[PDB]
Amino acid sequence: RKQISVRGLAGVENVTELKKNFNRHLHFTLVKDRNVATPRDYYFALAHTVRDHLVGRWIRTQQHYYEKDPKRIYYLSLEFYMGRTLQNTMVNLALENACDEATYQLGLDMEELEEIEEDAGLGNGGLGRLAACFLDSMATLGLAAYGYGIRYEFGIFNQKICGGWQMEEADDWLRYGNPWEKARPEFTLPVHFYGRVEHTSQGAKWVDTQVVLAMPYDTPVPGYRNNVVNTMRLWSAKAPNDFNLKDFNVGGYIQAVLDRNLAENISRVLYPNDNFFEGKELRLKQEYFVVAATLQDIIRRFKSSKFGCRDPVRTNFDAFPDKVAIQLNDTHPSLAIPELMRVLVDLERLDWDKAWEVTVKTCAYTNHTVIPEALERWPVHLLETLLPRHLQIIYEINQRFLNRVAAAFPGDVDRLRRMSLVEEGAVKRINMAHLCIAGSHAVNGVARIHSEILKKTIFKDFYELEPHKFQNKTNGITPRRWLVLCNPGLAEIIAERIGEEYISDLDQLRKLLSYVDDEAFIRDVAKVKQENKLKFAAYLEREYKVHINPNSLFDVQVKRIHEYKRQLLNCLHVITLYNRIKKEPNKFVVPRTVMIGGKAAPGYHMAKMIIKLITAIGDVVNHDPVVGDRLRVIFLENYRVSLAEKVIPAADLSEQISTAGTEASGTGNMKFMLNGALTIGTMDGANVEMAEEAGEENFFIFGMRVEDVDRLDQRGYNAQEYYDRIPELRQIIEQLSSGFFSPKQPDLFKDIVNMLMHHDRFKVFADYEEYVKCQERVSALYKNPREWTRMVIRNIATSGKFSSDRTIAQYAREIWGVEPSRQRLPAPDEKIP
Amino acid sequence: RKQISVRGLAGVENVTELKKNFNRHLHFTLVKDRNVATPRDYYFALAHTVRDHLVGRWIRTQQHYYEKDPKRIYYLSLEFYMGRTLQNTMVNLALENACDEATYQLGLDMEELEEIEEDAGLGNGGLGRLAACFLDSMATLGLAAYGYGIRYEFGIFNQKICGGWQMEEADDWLRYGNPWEKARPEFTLPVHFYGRVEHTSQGAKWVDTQVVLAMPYDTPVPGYRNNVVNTMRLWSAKAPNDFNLKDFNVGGYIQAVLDRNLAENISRVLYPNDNFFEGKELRLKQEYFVVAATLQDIIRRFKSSKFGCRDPVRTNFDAFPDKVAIQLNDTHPSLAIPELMRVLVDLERLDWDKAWEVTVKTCAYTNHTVIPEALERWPVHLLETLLPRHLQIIYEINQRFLNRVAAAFPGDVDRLRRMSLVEEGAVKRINMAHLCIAGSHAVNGVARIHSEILKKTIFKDFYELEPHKFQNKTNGITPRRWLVLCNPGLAEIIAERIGEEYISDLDQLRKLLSYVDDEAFIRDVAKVKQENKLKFAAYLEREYKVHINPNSLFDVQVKRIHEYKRQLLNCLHVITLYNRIKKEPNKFVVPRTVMIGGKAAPGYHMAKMIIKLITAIGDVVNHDPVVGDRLRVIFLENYRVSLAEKVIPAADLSEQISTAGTEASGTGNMKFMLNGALTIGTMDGANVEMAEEAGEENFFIFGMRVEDVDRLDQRGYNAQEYYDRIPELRQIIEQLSSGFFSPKQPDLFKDIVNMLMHHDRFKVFADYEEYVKCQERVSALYKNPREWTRMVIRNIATSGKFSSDRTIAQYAREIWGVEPSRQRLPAPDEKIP
Ligand SMILES: O=P(O)(O)O[C@H]1O[C@H](CO)[C@@H](O)[C@H](O)[C@H]1F
Ligand SMILES: O=P(O)(O)O[C@H]1O[C@H](CO)[C@@H](O)[C@H](O)[C@H]1F
Ligand SMILES: O=P(O)(O)O[C@H]1O[C@H](CO)[C@@H](O)[C@H](O)[C@H]1F
Ligand SMILES: O=P(O)(O)O[C@H]1O[C@H](CO)[C@@H](O)[C@H](O)[C@H]1F
Ligand SMILES: *Cc1c(COP(=O)(O)O)cnc(C)c1O
Ligand SMILES: *Cc1c(COP(=O)(O)O)cnc(C)c1O
Repeated sequence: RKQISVRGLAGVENVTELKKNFNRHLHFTLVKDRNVATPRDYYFALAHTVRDHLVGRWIRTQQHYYEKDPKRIYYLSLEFYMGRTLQNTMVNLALENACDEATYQLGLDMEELEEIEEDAGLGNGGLGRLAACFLDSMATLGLAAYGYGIRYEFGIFNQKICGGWQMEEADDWLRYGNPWEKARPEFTLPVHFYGRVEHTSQGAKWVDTQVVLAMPYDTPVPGYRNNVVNTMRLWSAKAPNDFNLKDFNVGGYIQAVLDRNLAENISRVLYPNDNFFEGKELRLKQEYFVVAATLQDIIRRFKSSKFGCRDPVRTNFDAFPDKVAIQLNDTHPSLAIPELMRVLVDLERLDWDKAWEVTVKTCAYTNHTVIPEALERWPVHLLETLLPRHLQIIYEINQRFLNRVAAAFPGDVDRLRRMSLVEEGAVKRINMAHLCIAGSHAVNGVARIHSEILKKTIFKDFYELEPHKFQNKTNGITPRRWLVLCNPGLAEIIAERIGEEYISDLDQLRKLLSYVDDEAFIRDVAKVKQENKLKFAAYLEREYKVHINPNSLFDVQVKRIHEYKRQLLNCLHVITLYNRIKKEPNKFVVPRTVMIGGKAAPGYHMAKMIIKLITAIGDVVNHDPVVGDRLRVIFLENYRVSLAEKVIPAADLSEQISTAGTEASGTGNMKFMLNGALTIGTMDGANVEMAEEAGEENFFIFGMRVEDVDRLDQRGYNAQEYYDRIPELRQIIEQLSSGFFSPKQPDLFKDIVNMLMHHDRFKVFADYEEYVKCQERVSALYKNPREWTRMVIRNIATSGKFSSDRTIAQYAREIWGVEPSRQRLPAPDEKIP
Repeated sequence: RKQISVRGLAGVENVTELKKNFNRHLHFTLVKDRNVATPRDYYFALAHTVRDHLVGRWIRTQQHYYEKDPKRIYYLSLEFYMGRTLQNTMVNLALENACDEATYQLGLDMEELEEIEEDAGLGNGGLGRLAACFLDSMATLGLAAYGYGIRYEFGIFNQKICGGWQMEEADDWLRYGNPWEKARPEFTLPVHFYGRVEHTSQGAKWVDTQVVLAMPYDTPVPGYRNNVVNTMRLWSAKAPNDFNLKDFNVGGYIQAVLDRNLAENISRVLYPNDNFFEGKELRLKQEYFVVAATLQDIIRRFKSSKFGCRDPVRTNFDAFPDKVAIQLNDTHPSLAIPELMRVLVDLERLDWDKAWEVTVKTCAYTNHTVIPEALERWPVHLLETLLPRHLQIIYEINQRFLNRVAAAFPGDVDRLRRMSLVEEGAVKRINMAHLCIAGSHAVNGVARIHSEILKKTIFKDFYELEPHKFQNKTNGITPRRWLVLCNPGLAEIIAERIGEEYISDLDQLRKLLSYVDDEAFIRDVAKVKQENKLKFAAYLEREYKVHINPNSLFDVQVKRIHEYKRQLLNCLHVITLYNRIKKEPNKFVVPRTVMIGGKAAPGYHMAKMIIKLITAIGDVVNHDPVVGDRLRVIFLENYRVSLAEKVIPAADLSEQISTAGTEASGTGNMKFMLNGALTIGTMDGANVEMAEEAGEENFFIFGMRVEDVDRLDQRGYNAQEYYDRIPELRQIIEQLSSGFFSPKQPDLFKDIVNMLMHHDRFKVFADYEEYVKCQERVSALYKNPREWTRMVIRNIATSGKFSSDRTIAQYAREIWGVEPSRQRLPAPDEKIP
């Protein structure tokens, strides 16, 4: 509708400078002219003009670290969920408004162009977005840090609903090019697979391996206004030229060339699984490929440091942990550990015992879940085929580890079979989480209950052996994408009262408590939320047609579709609402638009069945005339980072409904608290610290706490007891069973009825009473608007703890051994030396 | 050593302008700085700075044709052998010297950087290089012409000799990027495969096809100093997103994504075959893919022309031949013909008879060979699986064609089975050359004997039916790469006497005859050749170590290794030389370095065996002490366009030794005549017109003429008769048979002895006597240096006929119906309208 905001300055020389460079790239880069360029060409000409302001800083940030030679952080992760990069690069560079002006002054709309950029979807959900929020905070806090991963050609599938069913399609995100990466084929590295170990004379050598080459592509990562631009280096697999061709004595020339994309398949696609584990060979190859190439880049930069000069010299790998820290994001890069040992013992010739002290002191592991099927336990026959030397290192690590255990707990022979990194069973497997705790100096959970559960349940044997290792670092979100850029309106009215230093010191939001009774602030906070609701209701109407009423409670659950996340308990509530107004049509109920969005992993039949229940409820509710506009259900197609930047500011109610003790943290819950939505949720993961921060009175907690879940499981969850005692619940089960929601095919949901009734791992019926109760308490508050906005002002003013600048300042300090900083690096300026 | 030349002007503002843009791209494009850039970064910064001068001209040449709307030429070819693009773009743009200066003034050497560029090897030999010389001449003659083909990821294999054997390896030419193409993914098109024909109500429809998408990449093609920059558009195969993913009911998500490079395999690799024919499905798919996508681009530009406005209107495809001409380079794009019919009949709804008159008037075919196994005769079961509608069009074309034949030659029933486009036999096949003659309005050979042979032998039935169709257009070479850029020294001393207008009017070289007796010109011509010999002898010593004597006759044969090209007859001569000085060690013989280079198709066992004989002769000769430096044999590794630009200026003797009547033209023979080498050759292909142009006295013709070859075949070639009568020949056969040239393994060459003796298709022994005779006559002339240079001045001064500007001005005028031009298009300048 309008804006000016403090998206920086649009200064005279700079709007002019930009327009010129925009017209340059349209001509020289795009080789398009004004009468034939489309909005996409206009998008790339701006994308190149904005990366031009970034390269000078990138060049000097990288030479600056070469000169001062910090300890460098390597965040290894198999997922990095970046989303779009234009607006965020403008935010961090102070260019939002000058490019806005310049674009207006050239006849275009920035927002049109910004919507043309495709999302880099290299992540599934939470862990991958966490990696992306960390890179932002590591650059903003001036750390010499590098994100490393795989440059996947096809990120997470684009979801389409066809006839209410998920239909998945390839995310060919590079179809049109990527203006942000810089291929660096001169730095390609080999990564070896298969092979043998020959033991001769002095050590093992891994021989007759097949070679795949790792080609890197660097994406710049600019901090918020401090002239630090760090590097995300993503590897692409490339077939060699000789082996992937010469080995001869007939087998087709053309075939040998066509078979190269077989080795180049290691980076073809992101594995699409939220909280599960696929024991597939392609996957372990992707995991070894990023570990292998990354560790060669690490050692390379260490060998220069300044030791490649002196410092001491006589290759004292002794200082390797005082120059490198590698952060294992989950067990996906756990081969960082036998691979660092392999180079150090086999190739570099240190003794096992020096090389183990160097490995544990440089590695650290972040654990992201408790659910047992997410755990990676790779079968031994896979590792001995593919990586025979690393299996051999893992059996000697295992050996020496359990000799410490038995020395520490003598006679405790079941502990020994429980701590082992080798799981006997039909299929003997390697427990990768165990590897990680054994060869890392610090282990951490992503929220205070999650970290307490690890010590108390899942890794108690390991805590008793090395208590000092276990740590907690509650997750965070970046105030730059998740507030300044998806919600410029809410950021200006905060910046009007308290200024802008909160964008890199989010704890300042607390100074907003003073305005909880300021009627100018209550109306502005309330005007921003209604604005966002109108802009999203229009988006809905435009891009997807649907039309919803902007004057309802916008009830939204957006996250991957998993049973533990409980989209089914939300469904049970909307069917209740439906039925309470079918019995009393003429009772006023507060009207709500309830929006559920998220992706189902492709062969997870329950998740795909839950998307078909949600679109089935919307087919009834959205077409009943007695309901009118009072209730609508909307399934939010193709949830991804850029859609989250649209919906979360338009949210009034955030659904954070997991069975207590299953969500390790969640970070979507945080994004929704900085953007003026209220939380209804169980005491799970970080919802606990969030309510502790806003006060439980300012939060709508319901349900079973974890204690209660353990009592229910000692007792035995019988779901028939909830059916027998709750008539509103009896009735829903029977409407699902008789085809009410699937007329033409009545039995269609009996998979879901049989499950809820007989195999509910996540106790949906047990939290049902307390949850429709709690849901009556939020509707009661919504219809007294000024007391809703005051509860909202108490949530927003208490979001500070949940910034990734705090989480990363705590990894920096208590795990990596670096001090953060905000002192801006010298101004971008010229000087070619 | 030195140069200045007239490689254009290095003017004050321009050397400055260039240095600046070089430093810009190193920083902003390369994101490298001065202390860390390698010669490759320096190469790309210049490559981008030179394409910046090209885009303004390209943009305005393409909008200029949209405004005047010429008849446009489409040169469809499956091969385009471009070589490197930097120096040639500098030549044609007048930038050679300013960039030379600027680079010197920035501390680098241009020649170092220019050697870093990888050759675009999208061709096998002659036909592919012809396409590349034509594009240059079509732009220089200001024609609105477009080269169309496949953007192959892997061009022709890089050859390596290991132990004297060819070893082939992938040409991953895009490893480092290509600064010259511009991807245009917004213009992707579908190309359909497989399917069915349903006949309903009004016509056939091709239904249930699989879809592959064609992504184009445009390379600019600048004419020699006329501000026309035309377009080579090369298609890349891309899998669709929905079909290459959705078709469901289980078959793996990850698999569906990995299987996309199966459809993207259509442009993965160039088929590596010189003069043979592979009936492989991948190949017909590449042939349909370029026809399909090209014809959609053709029709698109025709539908705008100005008819998409009016001109008349009521879609009078009537004017389609007065606006389009498509040139079939060989039968590889022959499906241009049932595909143009298919769109016009099926999709566009014209009657068969209007659509056939429009097809023949727009298509024309260039025939490139006579050897029967080069002929494409695709088996019917392939075409009915893959392209069922086009087979159906080819059977109705066939039908109506033979009804004309039978009407014209009534009762002549064997003519009917000979002209048929459908070859009955065990495997019924379609004769694609026949398709081409039936649906083209003009057919041509590539040299006056080759064109006479078509009328007289291979297509006599077709000439008697439509005599008016057959034409000749002798091949040419471009004076810009093949003289101005590989031989700047020879071009300045010509330009010193006669000026520079000869570079686009090569017939002016005749004014050099006046200097055949000018002792200043004889010494300069002779100094340039000795310079080139020293620069190549150093190259040899550097890049490949070898060391040859620059004071010998440099005897060179460079071309693909085929039996008809007769590398074996040259080998028989060098073994003779060897043996004549083994019998008389102390006779002075004129010393020669004989260099044979060329690639063997991978499973052509004779060609691979001929490369092993040549490296085997060099192992003896090059290590005999009695020979001294008097004779050396050098196998020239990885012959390709950029190596041809090195060797051909260093050549004294050109070997053009094919059995008369087998080489259709040859164009290497021409390149060698403009660069001061003398030809020893048979009366074959264009060697006939070349000797007719220089006078037979100035040429060293030997051997059997085609008449004589027919008499020998009527009689019966018995090779034992030549063995019995020629002792020097008896002796070589026995040295090959007894392991003289393969000691450790004696029988190693008996494949080649058995062949020469019993299965010689190309009569090597019959031309042996006359050829060692003729070879004694060139050594006699070499040792009287001033009379060699005068014969050389008479060859160089008579090269004019062999320019592709003359060949293309004759296609323009007598086949396409366009007038050439040299009037430079307006100066590059700015103006964004
Ligand atoms: O991989 P390293 O060497 O750390 O970093 C690489 O990329 C940076 C960023 O442009 C260059 O400054 C550096 O010289 C290059 F080698
Ligand atoms: O990546 P997904 O599985 O969505 O998310 C996982 O990791 C994130 C980030 O630590 C946690 O918040 C979440 O509790 C867990 F389930
Ligand atoms: O394929 P056509 O349209 O002929 O040509 C295409 O590329 C040229 C060269 O930049 C543009 O001027 C033109 O507008 C575009 F559409
Ligand atoms: O492409 P290759 O097979 O080398 O060459 C073929 O076509 C060229 C170009 O017309 C002819 O000169 C040659 O005689 C023929 F054999
Ligand atoms: C933040 C984010 C997530 C995480 O959501 P949770 O509710 O914590 O599971 C998932 N997907 C996207 C697109 C995100 O923005
Ligand atoms: C000119 C050229 C050819 C053609 O040589 P011929 O002797 O005509 O067969 C083949 N390869 C390259 C690299 C060329 O330059």
